[PDB]
Amino acid sequence: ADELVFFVNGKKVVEKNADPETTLLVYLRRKLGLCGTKLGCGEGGCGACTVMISKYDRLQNKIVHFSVNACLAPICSLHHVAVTTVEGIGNTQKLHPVQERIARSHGSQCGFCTPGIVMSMYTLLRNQPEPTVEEIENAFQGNLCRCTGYRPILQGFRTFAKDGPSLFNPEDFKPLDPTQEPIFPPELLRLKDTPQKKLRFEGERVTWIQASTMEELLDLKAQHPDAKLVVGNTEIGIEMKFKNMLFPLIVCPAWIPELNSVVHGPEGISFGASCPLSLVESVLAEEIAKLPEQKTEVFRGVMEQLRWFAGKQVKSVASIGGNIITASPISDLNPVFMASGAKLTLVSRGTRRTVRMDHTFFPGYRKTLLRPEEILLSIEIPYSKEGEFFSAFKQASRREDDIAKVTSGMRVLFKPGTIEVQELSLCFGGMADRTISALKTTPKQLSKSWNEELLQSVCAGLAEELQLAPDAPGGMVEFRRTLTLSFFFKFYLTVLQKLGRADLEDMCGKLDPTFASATLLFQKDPPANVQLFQEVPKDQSEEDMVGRPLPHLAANMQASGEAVYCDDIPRYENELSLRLVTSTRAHAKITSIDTSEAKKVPGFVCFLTAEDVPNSNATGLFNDETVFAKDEVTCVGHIIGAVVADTPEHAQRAARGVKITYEDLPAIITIQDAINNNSFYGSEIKIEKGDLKKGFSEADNVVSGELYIGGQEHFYLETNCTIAVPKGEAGEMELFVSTQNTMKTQSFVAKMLGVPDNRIVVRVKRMGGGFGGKETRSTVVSTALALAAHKTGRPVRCMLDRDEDMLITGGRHPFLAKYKVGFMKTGTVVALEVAHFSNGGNTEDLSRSIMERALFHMDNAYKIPNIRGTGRICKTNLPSNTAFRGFGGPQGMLIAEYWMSEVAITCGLPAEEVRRKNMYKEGDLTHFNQKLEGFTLPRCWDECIASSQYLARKREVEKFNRENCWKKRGLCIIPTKFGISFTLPFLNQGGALVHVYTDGSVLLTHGGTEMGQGLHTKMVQVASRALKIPTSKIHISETSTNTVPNTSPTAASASADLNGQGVYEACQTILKRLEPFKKKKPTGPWEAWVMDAYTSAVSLSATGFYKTPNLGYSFETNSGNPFHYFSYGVACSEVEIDCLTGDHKNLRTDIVMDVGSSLNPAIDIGQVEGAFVQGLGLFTMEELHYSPEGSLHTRGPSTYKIPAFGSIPIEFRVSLLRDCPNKRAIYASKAVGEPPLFLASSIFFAIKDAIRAARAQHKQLFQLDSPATPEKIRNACVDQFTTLCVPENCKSWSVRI
Amino acid sequence: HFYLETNCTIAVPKGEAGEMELFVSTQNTMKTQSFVAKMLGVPDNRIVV
Amino acid sequence: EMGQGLHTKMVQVASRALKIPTSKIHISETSTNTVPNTSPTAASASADLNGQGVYEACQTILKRLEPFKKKKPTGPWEAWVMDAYTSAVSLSATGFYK
Amino acid sequence: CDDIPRYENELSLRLVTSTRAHAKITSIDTSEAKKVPGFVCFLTAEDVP
Ligand SMILES: Cc1cc2nc3c(=O)[nH]c(=O)nc-3n(C[C@H](O)[C@H](O)[C@H](O)COP(=O)(O)OP(=O)(O)OC[C@H]3O[C@@H](n4cnc5c(N)ncnc54)[C@H](O)[C@@H]3O)c2cc1C
Ligand SMILES: NC(=O)C1=CN([C@@H]2O[C@H](COP(=O)(O)OP(=O)(O)OC[C@H]3O[C@@H](n4cnc5c(N)ncnc54)[C@H](O)[C@@H]3O)[C@@H](O)[C@H]2O)C=CC1
Ligand SMILES: O=c1[nH]c(=O)c2[nH]c(=O)[nH]c2[nH]1
Ligand code: FES
Ligand code: FES
Repeated sequence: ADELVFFVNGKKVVEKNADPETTLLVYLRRKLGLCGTKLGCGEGGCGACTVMISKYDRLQNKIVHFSVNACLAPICSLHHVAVTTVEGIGNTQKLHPVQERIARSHGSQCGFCTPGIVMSMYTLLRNQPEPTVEEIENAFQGNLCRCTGYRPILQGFRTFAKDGPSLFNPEDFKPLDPTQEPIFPPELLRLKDTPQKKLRFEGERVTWIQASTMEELLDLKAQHPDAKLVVGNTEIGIEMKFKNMLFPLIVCPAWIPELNSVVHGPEGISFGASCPLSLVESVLAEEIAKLPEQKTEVFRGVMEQLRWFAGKQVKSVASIGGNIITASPISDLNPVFMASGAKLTLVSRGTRRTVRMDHTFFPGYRKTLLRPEEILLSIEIPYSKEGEFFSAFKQASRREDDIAKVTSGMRVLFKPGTIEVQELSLCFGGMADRTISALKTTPKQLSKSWNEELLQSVCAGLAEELQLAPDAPGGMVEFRRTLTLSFFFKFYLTVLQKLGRADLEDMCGKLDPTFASATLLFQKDPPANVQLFQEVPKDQSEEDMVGRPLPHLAANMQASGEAVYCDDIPRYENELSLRLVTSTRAHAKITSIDTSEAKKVPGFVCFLTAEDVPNSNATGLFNDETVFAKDEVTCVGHIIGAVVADTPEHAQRAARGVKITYEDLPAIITIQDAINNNSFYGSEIKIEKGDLKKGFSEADNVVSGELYIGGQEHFYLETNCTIAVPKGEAGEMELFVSTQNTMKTQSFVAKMLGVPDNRIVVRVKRMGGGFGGKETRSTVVSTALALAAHKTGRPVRCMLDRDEDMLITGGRHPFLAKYKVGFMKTGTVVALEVAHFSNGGNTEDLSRSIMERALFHMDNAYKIPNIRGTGRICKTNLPSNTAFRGFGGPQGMLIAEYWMSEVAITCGLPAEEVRRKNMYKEGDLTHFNQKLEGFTLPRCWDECIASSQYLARKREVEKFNRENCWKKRGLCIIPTKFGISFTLPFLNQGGALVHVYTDGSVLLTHGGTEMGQGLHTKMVQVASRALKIPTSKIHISETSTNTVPNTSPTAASASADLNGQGVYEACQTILKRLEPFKKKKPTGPWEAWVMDAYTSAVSLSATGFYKTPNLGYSFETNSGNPFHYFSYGVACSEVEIDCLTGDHKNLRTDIVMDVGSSLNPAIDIGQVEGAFVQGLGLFTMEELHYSPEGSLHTRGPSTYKIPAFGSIPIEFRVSLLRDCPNKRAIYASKAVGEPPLFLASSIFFAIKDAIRAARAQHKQLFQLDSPATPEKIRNACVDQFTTLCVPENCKSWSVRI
Repeated sequence: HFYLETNCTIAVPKGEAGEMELFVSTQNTMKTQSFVAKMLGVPDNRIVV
Repeated sequence: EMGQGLHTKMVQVASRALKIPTSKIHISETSTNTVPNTSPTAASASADLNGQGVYEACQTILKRLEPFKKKKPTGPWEAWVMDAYTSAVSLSATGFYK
Repeated sequence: CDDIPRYENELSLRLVTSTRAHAKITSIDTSEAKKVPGFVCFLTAEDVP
């Protein structure tokens, strides 16, 4: 047959024309309208698309439940399963416990990741109603969250665990009743008796055969060896979606019993090639628990790799055979199968052979020695023998769900009773274009004794045998080489210990006890968290919620998937899809465009270019950007045009058929390129104070250096999205947009169209994150789509794929700084000169303002009497960089702390004392001559240093480092000062509009947009206090240019300050109008006053407005206040580094933050944690790599590694400063969004302390650029291994920009 | 009356907090709003006409 | 608007009140979330009532612009408006009449 | 109003009215209505929230 039949949320689906290219995600959202399931990445990384599958498993004879990525599941793989989405477990009328707990525990901010995390937890509970803490954490290896900093999610869900004034009350959570879960569809149980018949599905381009038997599979593969096997689709889906490969015939063998069986033999365990890795895991775990240790060495090796192998969603469907045959050079399994000589059975029609994985199995890149007509039946994973030891190793950029830089299986067999080597196998991924054996090094060690000579022989052989070209794919050549030796070292030591336990301690020797920690398998203590904040006054009304931890108003709907983001809006029946076509050259003339292939794609409508722009092609904040490229392209990612088609699928296909011919022009890529070409945005910016010459002459010491700071991709979980709806009259258009800047969106659309602003309406209900990346760069999508709507007269929609968004929309500015600091032997700083350079990319955008804010924070917390900072913004052929939470502040302040770190080391004084004695005091002027009033930073410092027990912990750190040779701890406490207000004075304004309807209910709006920061929640708290009515009577629906005009972007942490005042004033106007009615009826309720005013013909509508007073700095006179007030905070962080791998644990972080009298401590603590964790990514994990020709390599979660659940400080404590009202902002609060981010530098400087200790163990003022990744950490821990592994020019994989 | 355009409503539910947007051929947005809100049992502030 | 040219009349009124051409003023629609608690369009009264409403909202805008008008009594409307915006003066107002 | 494009998921409503000046409703039978292709539901007083 050819009907596809499955269930969704208990409802039967019969699809008569299933296309094999249709994913479950697309089917849920577009065909069934169920938009709770989200698109976050399309490549298995983020988990936003997580759903549960149930089926009757014929082989285990029971109903099973597992999670999958809907983004990678072909619907054609889902015949006779039952899908459950977020909508299927609960809704706001009756929330599932999982939904209730994540909402009420403040575990949903932007809400875009909530459904997927809900579904991971839900599936766990369906499998294990009493999970451990460890199991809960493991449920989310495949889920990403950019907003929360993960703590609240884990803390909320800990309430489910067997072994599990406050922010939430677990006692109020309703209990779990598993009898109340959805029935397994009865029809599927009845169908379980029918034999499986082969199925055929035919799409636009692809034919899918679901084979029921081995005979049908082999027959098919003999007659069409081109038939592409698909099991889990976790490779093939990526190949199709991102590498534009098309396999017009697919066969899915997943149903076939012989590919799914598990057989225990005398030599080991045989897994059918279609067995999911989840089943390999459960089977090997059981065998490891019950068999003798001596037999399970290889099994534990496999398990060690599978620990850091994707998450539950991927492992549920990813087959063991799929990994083997894909034959990526960085397969984590193939090195272990090669090292252990695992036995593979291959079959075709009439043939059957058995082979041992060795070097010949992989004859070339992504090749195996299978014949075209052959399939893998099974792999036998062997028992270990007496005297046989195994280790597996993986080092990536992040532990969880990452691509290995190096990965390895290592096996030794000893001649019985001896420590003499009978066999030795060292196999590696990530060191060549295939999985390799060290076949030249290991023969030489046969018959040697396991000793220091063997260790040194093997390392010198590995350094010689495993060479890498300077240009090797993946770069990090020094690190990779170093890892092969370091992994061998760990294996060497581990084998010593294993010989020890075999009673051969006398022959091989004891392990030095300071070496023991080198061999430990990665392990974390359980998490411990503290949140401290201040109770409101006893006397405060229970209806006054200002200062209370009210949950985000949309949390319940975000948990239920009912909250609507832009792409969740139903399409109009006549709606069209747009796809951008972007430059593949950093700098070139466009010589011609051929759309001839695009025109052949079904549903193609048109290709828009600069010629189609009705009015002006000049856009961007400083009017230096094209809407569409005209004559030349100036970055890889520069938008040339836009395809319009019926569907996103046809628009993608048509975009690929737009062929562009270029002639290259000289490209300026790097900051150095830009300096050498005098390529900058405007003139040098400068702040200077005192006498630099005096100060340097007086200094006991002077230290000079440089620091490089890598950029950052926002990774808002919802990408850029616009719907433009033309109204057919008078140029009128309405746009629905994920943007922080409705005003600029409106302006830019209207100028492009040549219509007045009054014709264009921009609406924002909410964003799934913004973080600065939607302050301006959203408009490059909005303008394109508006033009399409204008041209066609039809609604048009575009949501960017993650790869497109990451390429086009730019990021945080990389900075290069050159510093010189003069200081006394006491640690007192007397002179500082810093030259800052940023890489701005190919339009100005906000670059100059970002550099201003960097210069405004080059002091961080420190009084420096003689100081000069300069900044220059580099104009380059890269995507334009823009706002990112911190807006230059973090870069400026890292530089400050970096030279400060060197001051302390040069003086030989404790860093905390050196920072404290340089700290400003109350009443001091900054370098830009602004007075520091209400300076809470010393209180934050004293509180943090005491509550974190910093001094006592320093003693423990020193002790650890004296007792461990190959792991080291570091500990650092860092302060911050962050100036609050836009650097551009007039942007410090906001407005609101309030209506009171005659039922007494209140509809409020203001200029701010909700992006997960709880702005609407705060404005409702504010309005409720101001009007003295419950929050329940006040509602905010959305943000719109036609309710509040001329709004500033939701930016600069200031939006609660600005909109809070506007809201307060609007409310005051309403109260003044109600006064006479309140006087006449002082008891009678709100509703009576309102009705009385109405029937007395009194207006119940008012605007409100605020501007921040007394702002305006001059660079010429170094006078006037840029800022209204400053935020203050301190963080102390502890780390443990692995000196052999570069990995590290974030052991503990303690934060004390001044948020004034918090409007909402639940939201504010969430902003502290979320900002802190983004900073943790900036400084330690997140790295963008570009080709030498300026092409971004890093375009998705596979390569771009944001913090994972497992990344956060194990012990994570946050205190909001008590008794610190800030009376110049709304209800004495302070802004919170950006200031905490820089406090993650505490982790950077803790790492730097740990490296210093490692360097003393095995050059003072060593370099540590940001981010301090495993590469940078490992390379800086110089030792006997790095020595053996250490060319211009010489082009390499990537260039530092 | 024989208005050439007869009575006509489109109601668009937003799936959040009872919110609903109505496009109506009416002289009386206020009573439209009131009457819809009372029938559904939601506040006036959820209903836009 | 039901064919009686109410929006036409309100644009004419606003243009006089503000002293700018009708071309610079637009009305898109009527909505309960821009003006609440409205009487029906009835009793022949709607241009009388809304015209006063419109006139008052326009007077509020004028009062807010007058310092910028005094400092450039010739400079065009567009310069007064942009000056007010960059001086962080509100360019939104309600109006009402009974 | 009716010139506005329909959403891809938009439904259509038709009122059912009395054919009597003054009467008790003794029963309502929707069996024939349920057979019409595309039928979703029949709303009555009991459906009012
Ligand atoms: C988010 C994510 C994380 C990942 N993490 C890791 C990781 O840490 N380490 C790692 O090594 N990999 C990783 N992978 C890669 C991937 O998950 C695995 O390689 C997976 O095992 C592929 O199996 P599949 O059933 O999904 O393969 P499919 O994509 O269906 O097929 C893959 C290839 O194998 C072929 N094939 C499948 N079965 C057979 C058979 N029986 N005979 C012959 N050919 C066959 C297909 O024709 C195809 O070429 C990751 C992938 C994703 C999406
Ligand atoms: N998406 C995810 O999150 C994860 C995916 N995987 C695997 O990662 C793969 C990534 O695929 P691709 O990006 O196409 O990369 P790939 O399969 O080409 O492997 C890239 C790596 O191979 C090595 N390599 C390739 N050529 C080399 C040479 N000439 N010299 C030295 N080393 C060389 C380098 O280690 C390089 O970084 C996926 O197909 C999947 O199998 C594994 C872990 C996580
Ligand atoms: O001074 C600022 N101006 C901005 O426009 C902005 N944007 C942002 O994210 N932070 C800041 N800071
Ligand atoms: S959208 Fe499927 S994992 Fe990200
Ligand atoms: S709340 Fe998790 S990505 Fe936003």
